[PDB]
Amino acid sequence: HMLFQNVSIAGLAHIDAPHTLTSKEINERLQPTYDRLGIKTDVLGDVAGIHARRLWDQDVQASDAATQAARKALIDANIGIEKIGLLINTSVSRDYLEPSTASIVSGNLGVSDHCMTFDVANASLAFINGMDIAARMLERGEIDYALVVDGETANLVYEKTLERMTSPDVTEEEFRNELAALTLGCGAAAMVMARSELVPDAPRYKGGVTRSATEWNKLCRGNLDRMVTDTRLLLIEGIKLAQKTFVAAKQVLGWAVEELDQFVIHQVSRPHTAAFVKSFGIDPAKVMTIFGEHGNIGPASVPIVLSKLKELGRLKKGDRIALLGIGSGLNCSMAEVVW
Amino acid sequence: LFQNVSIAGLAHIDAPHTLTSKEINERLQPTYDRLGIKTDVLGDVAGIHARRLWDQDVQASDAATQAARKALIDANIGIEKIGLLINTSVSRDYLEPSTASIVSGNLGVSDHCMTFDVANASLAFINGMDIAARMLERGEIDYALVVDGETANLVYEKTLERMTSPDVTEEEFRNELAALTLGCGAAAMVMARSELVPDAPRYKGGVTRSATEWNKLCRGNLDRMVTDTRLLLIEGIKLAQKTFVAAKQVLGWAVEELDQFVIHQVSRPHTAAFVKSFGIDPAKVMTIFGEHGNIGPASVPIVLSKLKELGRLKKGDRIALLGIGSGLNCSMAEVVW
Ligand SMILES: CCCCCCCCCCCCCC(=O)SCCNC(=O)CCNC(=O)[C@H](O)C(C)(C)COP(=O)(O)OP(=O)(O)OC[C@H]1O[C@@H](n2cnc3c(N)ncnc32)[C@H](O)[C@@H]1OP(=O)(O)O
Ligand SMILES: CCCCCCCCCCCCCC(=O)O
Repeated sequence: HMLFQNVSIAGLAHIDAPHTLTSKEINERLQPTYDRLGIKTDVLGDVAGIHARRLWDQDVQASDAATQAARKALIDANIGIEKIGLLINTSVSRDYLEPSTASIVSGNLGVSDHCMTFDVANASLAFINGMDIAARMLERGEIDYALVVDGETANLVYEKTLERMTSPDVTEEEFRNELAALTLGCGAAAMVMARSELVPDAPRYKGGVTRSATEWNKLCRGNLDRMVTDTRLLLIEGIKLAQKTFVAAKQVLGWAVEELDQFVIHQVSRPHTAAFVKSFGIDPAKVMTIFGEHGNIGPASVPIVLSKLKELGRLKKGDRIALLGIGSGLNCSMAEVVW
Repeated sequence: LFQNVSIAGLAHIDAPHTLTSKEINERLQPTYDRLGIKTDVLGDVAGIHARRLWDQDVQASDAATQAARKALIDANIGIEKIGLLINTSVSRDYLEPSTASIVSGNLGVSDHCMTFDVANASLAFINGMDIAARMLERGEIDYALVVDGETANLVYEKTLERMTSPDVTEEEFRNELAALTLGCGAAAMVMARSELVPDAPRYKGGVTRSATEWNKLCRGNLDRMVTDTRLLLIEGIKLAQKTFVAAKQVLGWAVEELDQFVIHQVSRPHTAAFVKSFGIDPAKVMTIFGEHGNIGPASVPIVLSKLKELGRLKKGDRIALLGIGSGLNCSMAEVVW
């Protein structure tokens, strides 16, 4: 069913950004605005369910964060950069409109003049898009190894959003529109993929399915210093698209929820995740969450969670792992890894 | 090499307003005299006499959508046949969502349609073609759209502001001069499985080489681009030369056996230096930078579209696509008409 054959995960790593910014600290700054607007509940901690997120230093570029994750992934795969035939950067954050962030990461790492490099961008689903693009090359044997890399920077969005929200003249509409920006987090991930013949004991990536609802492309719009979001509609329409995607997953992947061992789900908030889980009858014990302390790390979130599961010893040979995400667009992808 | 991939349709959009270099020079003149500049670098050296700008508030997605509708017409298919849409432009108005999702919503793609952006300076359209080719070959989709709209209005407005500020120095001038060689435009291409379109040109793919140590040489956002023009020409030509040598082995290329060269459009001296390297007949190399400037990753398919519309290509004609982009990355591929 066009599922990938002989494509494996040779190496995986994540980077947690070092600086903790608490929702309590945020609420401190926003309190005069809350009081003016008559907001009496903690919409960050109690409603969204986010208690903290991580930020980098101000001088860290997306390419820097991605470079860090990539070096750690190369070590996990026990290979040198000279073996990499393809490097794709999947992040929402970017250094410049041009050149690609991939070219910057590739120069930092010292790839060879045979290495193919470029960025893919697609909100929170891009890492999975990157894995599929690499998989198609690896399956046909065009390359032996690929790197998929992703660094996210939320520093500037916090800095400018907080300034706008605490201005004496901010409107209730603008405040509500920008609030979800304060659920984002910094972080990075990278994966080394390989032809299975080279790594017979490595986990296998099978791919999976994708569905879209691009008529909803206005729901969440972001730039370096601003994100505007219709949270209510994003939930309702996101969930509808996921159910459609699940029907497809059952068809091509043969999925039955009680037969899956882990669900690695992109997270936009605690209620969004709860609605998702309840929708498909998923065992909550099978769903790791880092949103509470890391917020939403965009397209890095899924591979960060998978890396964290690996490091926690939660994954064992033969485990069936579902990668699931809804991304601004809207887009929804569901794929399988067999550990 | 790709065996079962074809180009079902192709289209370009020329932007409607002309900004001549003569007119730029009139604005720049007091800066020129204050700095003792006696040369017309744009006109006499770069050989860019004009470029096109959009009406105000045309966004990248708008330009790309215009081109896509035209390319669907050229392919004789409705949007419901498209299983994949990739946007490859440098211009974008948001980091999220993809500019592809916005174009896709404009066009009304189906809920089965996979969409996303590829970014790779001026090489991204060829990258997007190759990504679509692999999906077509593998049987995942029947038809793909690759789209690209570029918006240079802002970069011109802000760059001309800076170059006329009374403080401006000659080094600042030289550092931003390359931004005055850019232009607006758009292109889109429909790719398909060959069994569906037997008379259509075949896309064979090609080879890719990189020189990623040179990533600092040209850096740009919507309002500003800085460029080391001298080193970029020298290193860009080195990499183009290496990739062309590689193309000679794996594609079997010999210069006298290719009918058209479709080159990324950078400047007269860039172009001249490449074709002299390999003794390429300049008559086999269509150029539009003279009046359109550098339209980034859309430059190559805009040229290909213009050749198609000129209507003088014939079946069996071997067409070399020579793409390159700030990075540096280079890719060369073959279409057989
Ligand atoms: C970023 C997003 C924006 C929005 C989207 C946009 C579109 C899509 C995106 C596209 C993405 C874009 C991505 C990209 O990558 S675009 C980057 C590649 N493009 C360019 O570099 C632009 C064109 N550059 C050239 O054509 C050549 O380098 C020039 C013509 C400059 C020199 O060529 P050449 O080597 O043959 O000339 P020469 O050395 O013998 O000098 C002769 C004369 O010229 C004078 N001179 C030389 N250099 C400069 C200078 N820098 N400033 C001022 N003057 C200069 C010099 O003083 C001398 O004068 P005179 O003494 O004899 O008095
Ligand atoms: C294969 C193209 C041959 C033309 C020679 C161009 C010289 C290299 C300069 C490349 C500059 C980057 C171009 C871009 O991203 O717009």
